[PDB]
Amino acid sequence: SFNWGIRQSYRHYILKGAAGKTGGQWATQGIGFSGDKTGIDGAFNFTPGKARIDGNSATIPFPGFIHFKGHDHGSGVYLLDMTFSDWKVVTHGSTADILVDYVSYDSDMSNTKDRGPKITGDDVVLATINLNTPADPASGSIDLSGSTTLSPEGAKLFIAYDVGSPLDPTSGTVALDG
Ligand code: HEM
Repeated sequence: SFNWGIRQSYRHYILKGAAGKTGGQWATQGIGFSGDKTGIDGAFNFTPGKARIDGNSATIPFPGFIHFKGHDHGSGVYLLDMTFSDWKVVTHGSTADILVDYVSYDSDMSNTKDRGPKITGDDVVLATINLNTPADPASGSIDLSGSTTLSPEGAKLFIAYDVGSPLDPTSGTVALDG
């Protein structure tokens, strides 16, 4: 199991912040959750698929999606509507990239009637793990614990955060068999 809470302050925003006061929620398929929902130890739980090895680089898939919603301001439409699927982690020695397919919508955070334009991204790097131990695919297992920073492409997706902002730390050792 690979564990990551994306960002604690983002999960607090969806459930208790300005998104949470206007219909904020999340839903998952294939992915669990453990810990405090708006807390530091809270993390989504990703189950690995069959890994793919290219030398010293493992690409580990994790099936399922995470769907965040919020900001119903009475128009019948969720103005925040953010789906994260096709989770994969590609290791690059001492770092690992977290890859997603997203569907989201842009916003100026002012218009409470009109949903902004759809944005998608396929095989987009969302974050990079500075790994505690370097990833070796020849050992049969990869420890994914480490600290994370937000990518330039996820920073377009999350809007409010800077490029290279810290995200939630990761944990868990997964096997590569399936
Ligand atoms: C009309 C719609 C929206 C309004 C009025 C709005 C307003 C706000 C407000 C008041 C905050 C401050 C909350 C806080 O700091 O605790 C906030 C933060 C934030 N908003 Fe929005 N927002 C809207 C839509 C969106 C959308 C579509 C996104 C999608 C990317 C988004 C992403 C964020 C993020 C990431 C934060 C930072 C949360 C954190 O970690 O503390 N917002 N917004």
